[PDB]
Amino acid sequence: DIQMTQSPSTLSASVGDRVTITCRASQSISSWLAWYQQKPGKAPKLLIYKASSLESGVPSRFSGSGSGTDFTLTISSLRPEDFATYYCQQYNSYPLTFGGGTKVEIKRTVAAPSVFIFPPSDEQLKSGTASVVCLLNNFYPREAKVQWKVDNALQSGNSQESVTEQDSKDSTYSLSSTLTLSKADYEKHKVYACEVTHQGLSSPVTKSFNRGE
Amino acid sequence: TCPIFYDVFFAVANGNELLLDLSLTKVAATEPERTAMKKIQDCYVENGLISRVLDGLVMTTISSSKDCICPAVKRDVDLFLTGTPDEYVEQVAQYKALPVVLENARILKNCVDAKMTEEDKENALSLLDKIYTSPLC
Amino acid sequence: EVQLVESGGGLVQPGGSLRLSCAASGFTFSSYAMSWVRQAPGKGLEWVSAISGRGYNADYADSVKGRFTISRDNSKNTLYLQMNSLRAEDTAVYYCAKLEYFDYWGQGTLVTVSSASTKGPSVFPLSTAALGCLVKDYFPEPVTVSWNSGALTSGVHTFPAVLQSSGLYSLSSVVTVPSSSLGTKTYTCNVDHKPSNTKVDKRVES
Ligand SMILES: [Ca+2]
Repeated sequence: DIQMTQSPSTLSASVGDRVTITCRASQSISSWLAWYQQKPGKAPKLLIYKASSLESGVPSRFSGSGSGTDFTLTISSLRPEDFATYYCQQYNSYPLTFGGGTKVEIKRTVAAPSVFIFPPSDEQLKSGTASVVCLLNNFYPREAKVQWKVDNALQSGNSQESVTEQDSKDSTYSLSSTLTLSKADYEKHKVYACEVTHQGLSSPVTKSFNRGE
Repeated sequence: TCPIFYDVFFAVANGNELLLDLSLTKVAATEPERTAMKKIQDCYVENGLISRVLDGLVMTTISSSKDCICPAVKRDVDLFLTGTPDEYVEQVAQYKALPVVLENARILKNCVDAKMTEEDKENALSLLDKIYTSPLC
Repeated sequence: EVQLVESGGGLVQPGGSLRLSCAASGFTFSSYAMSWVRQAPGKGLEWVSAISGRGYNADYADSVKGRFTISRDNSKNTLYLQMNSLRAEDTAVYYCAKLEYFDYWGQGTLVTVSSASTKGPSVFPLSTAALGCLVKDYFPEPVTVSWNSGALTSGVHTFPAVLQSSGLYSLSSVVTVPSSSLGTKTYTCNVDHKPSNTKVDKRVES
């Protein structure tokens, strides 16, 4: 089994910038490596085969280089179309194996999130479950910490989070964190808060409420 | 010395069609060239593991001979394809003359002669000509 | 052209079976090895299986060995993948692909493995203010959420759904609006779940 280590998994760039994605094999694969581009909701498209050979139709700003255990995909002058996820794949031997992927994202200025918090509705409480959700609206970069506290008891293992992809208007992300409890456990604590730490904020923002509002 | 040839031969001899399809893609073989190499592979598969092992012994003792991409190896392959059964086996005998090896030599050579047309024989050589004149070789 | 068209995907329970098909055209099918590649929600590509030109040999990913059987009908130019003893882990888009480095892919076919039956969602409500609806306990994907029958698209964010430990999905949709338009104007979300034939309108207010 040949492992393919792709690096970095994430990078943000601008139009015009050069972009270099490295990919490395745990053992030699001669020149038997291919590169793909994938956009949201679509099948991958082949860019390079045989380490450096350009597939027909692919623009020449894409190039590949490498042999043995170390391979590189360089984009010379990044266009808007080129923001995508990129994958390497060895075909030296079976099983055929892919790299983890590299997401190329749109670079923009740092932006702090607008934090909101939503108490669980009186309708949901009557069904017997309580979901408290914490919104982080319009921020950059994606790296962001979101702690939950119930009467200052730091929570873990009872909340999941979802993040949008970069917005088409302003290249920002939005995140939601959703604390889920039973109705019984919900009504045994008063104060609920979400603490958001992020690069764009100098101090960590807290946002809270008391059951009863 | 000429790694791409020995990878294709190993892919033919080992008898795994999937691993041969991989080799044939690597050397940009045409559909008629693919067909001709798969018919050679069928002879190794039909004549069992020892056909690989004893033909591997043959290809090994040629490649490490005084004579040695080696012209002795090139010559062995052309005889296997285009020469007569007696021509191929007498040539193998000058490199290694164990009764079991010459027995295996004739069994394979009869198989490919029965199984391949002249078109297939020509295509295997045209695919070999690409491999021999490649810069990798 | 070279067209590859998958079919046979859908919903399955864990332990159950599925047969995927891929009708190929535009090239001599029998000369080339075909593979199946898959992709779980928000994860990378993963090679699952391959089969040789005439079908005398096949290989599989370790996770799938013994469960899956790849095969082909060279007279009908069709590739198959019998998937047995399916697992939550196998939930993915499955593509058929030509060759060993994938010059041509199909458009995929989605396979979802869950204990759950198809079920419509419960929708609960939630300088510049924010409001939303929490779309809960539905299966399968997808749900689509518009606001005020499509009239409010500005500043709307609908989140990728999270698979909960119940086996049922859950997401939220939020929109930001000006603080002083709260009591005056109506903010309603339209939650369509086309798998269950369920539509839900939900008014939201302070
Ligand atoms: Ca020979």
